[PDB]
Formats: sequence, structure tokens, C-alpha cells
Amino acid sequence: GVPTYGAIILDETLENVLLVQGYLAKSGWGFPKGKVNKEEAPHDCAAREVFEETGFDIKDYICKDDYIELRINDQLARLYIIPGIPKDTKFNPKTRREIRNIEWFSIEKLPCHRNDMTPKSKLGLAPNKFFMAIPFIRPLRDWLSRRFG
Ligand SMILES: COc1ccc(C(=O)N2CCCCCC2)cc1
Repeated sequence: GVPTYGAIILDETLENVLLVQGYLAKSGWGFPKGKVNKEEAPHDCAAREVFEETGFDIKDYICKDDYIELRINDQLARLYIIPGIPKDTKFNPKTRREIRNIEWFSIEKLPCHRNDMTPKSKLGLAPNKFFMAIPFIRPLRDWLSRRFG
């Protein structure tokens, strides 16, 4: 996998995070992110994908050591943490061919794992519209507890 870069944007209260909704195979809700171009530095990729998908430019707010990174089936995804963005910010994606909707979600209400179907004696996981975000939720909560209490 070519690495992906993006951001976890929080509001002023630190209660809420900004998610985006795509289409088709990406039809659920996730953190904004995308694939790095040849020769493009990580911070530049994160800013460009977040600006294409949200309309908001994070370049002046990125902190180099403040991010959460995960490897999932051999693709690396790194999300820079960006606190303190006002809830009344006007977000407007660039390509509406990729992004259906943009919303704020309460962190404490988001799932941190999918649910089994052991009520039905059936293997696997039940569908969840937050599937792209879920892996980052527990590591975010733990990062926030350490930096802020
Ligand atoms: C393999 O390349 C990828 C690139 C980006 C994403 C991703 O999460 N996106 C893109 C748009 C859909 C909505 C959520 C944000 C996933 C995979």
C-alpha cells in the first residue's frame, strides 16, 4: 500500500470530531485522508487531502509530533491531531464527486469496536457505518487523556 495522510480535527471543547462521508465502497463515515503523491512530504499530503475533502486548510496548525498512526492490512495511515477548530467553521468540499456530507460527532458516543452476532450463533461482525473511523477511536481517547487529562 501507498501510505495515506489526513487529520483528526477537534472543536474548542474537545468533545467533537469532524468526519466525512464518501460514496460506494467508501459509503460510511471516516477521518479525512488520502494517498501520498511521488516526492510529497507527509505534512503536505495531509493538508492537501483535508483541504480537498473539507475546504479547511490545516497547514498553519499541524504539529509534527502530534498524530496517530496505524497499519491495517499492510497500508500505513497517519492522522495529524488538530484541536481547537470552531464548531461554526464553514466546511465545503472541493470534489463533491467523492464526499457526500461533512459533520461533527460527539467522541464519547462513537463506537470503539464493531459488535459480533453471537446472539445469532453466527461468525463475524455486524455492519457499522463508522467502520473507517473505529480503529482510531481508542488510540485517540488515550492520546487525549495523556495530553489533557
Ligand atoms: C486506499 O486509499 C484511500 C484513500 C482515502 C480513503 C478515505 O478514508 N477517504 C477518502 C474519501 C472517502 C471518505 C473517507 C476519506 C480511504 C482509502
